[PDB]
Amino acid sequence: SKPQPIAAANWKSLSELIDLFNSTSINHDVQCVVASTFVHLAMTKERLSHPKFVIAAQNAGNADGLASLKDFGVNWIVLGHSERRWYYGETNEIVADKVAAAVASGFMVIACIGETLQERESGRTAVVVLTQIAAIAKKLKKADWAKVVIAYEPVWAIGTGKVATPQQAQEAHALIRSWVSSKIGADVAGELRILYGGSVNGKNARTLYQQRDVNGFLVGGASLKPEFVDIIKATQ
Repeated sequence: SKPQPIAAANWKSLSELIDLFNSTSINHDVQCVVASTFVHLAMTKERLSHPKFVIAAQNAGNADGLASLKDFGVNWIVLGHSERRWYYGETNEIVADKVAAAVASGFMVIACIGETLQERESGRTAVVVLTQIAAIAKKLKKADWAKVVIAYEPVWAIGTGKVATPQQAQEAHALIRSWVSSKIGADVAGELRILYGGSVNGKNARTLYQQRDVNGFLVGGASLKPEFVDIIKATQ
């Protein structure tokens, strides 16, 4: 069956939100995550209190970086986000290096991966995707898998208002999951969370969650809205 769902907020007034969250009742087992920017990290660190919520940093690579975050008491990290890869020019190899560094340092990690409008049109989604992951996996250990979460988000669906169809997410999630099953393990694979990210809103969410291989979400825009709750609520 499904592993624990995950609803993660990617924070690209906030306190009015944490207030909401904080006063919200989450009945089921789901792990909530609010990734924030270094600036709001302290805010969020104090204000956020819902026992079902954690905070995660963003592309905080470095040895010392890692250490302080931890020390600061930050245990989750978002790595390989399109922003990173695009504006910062991080390569799969680079992404992987960071992921492996996070993991060795105890972080829980959300490694992001996903294909462009172009790569998609050309029908190169599996190549691309398998490739991204095979870069990370190569640096991991079967054991390390216990700390990694994969976020699948088609670049063209990020903030464009263009969600994948439940079939596209499913299909992709499925291949991700199959490659892991085969290459890593079946046991690694079946315990693995593969989130969908890319234009998720409290409206489309349920339909997305329902797919066999979707384990949650990674939400930018609607995670700045009160509907983030409707979002978390769908992971049930």
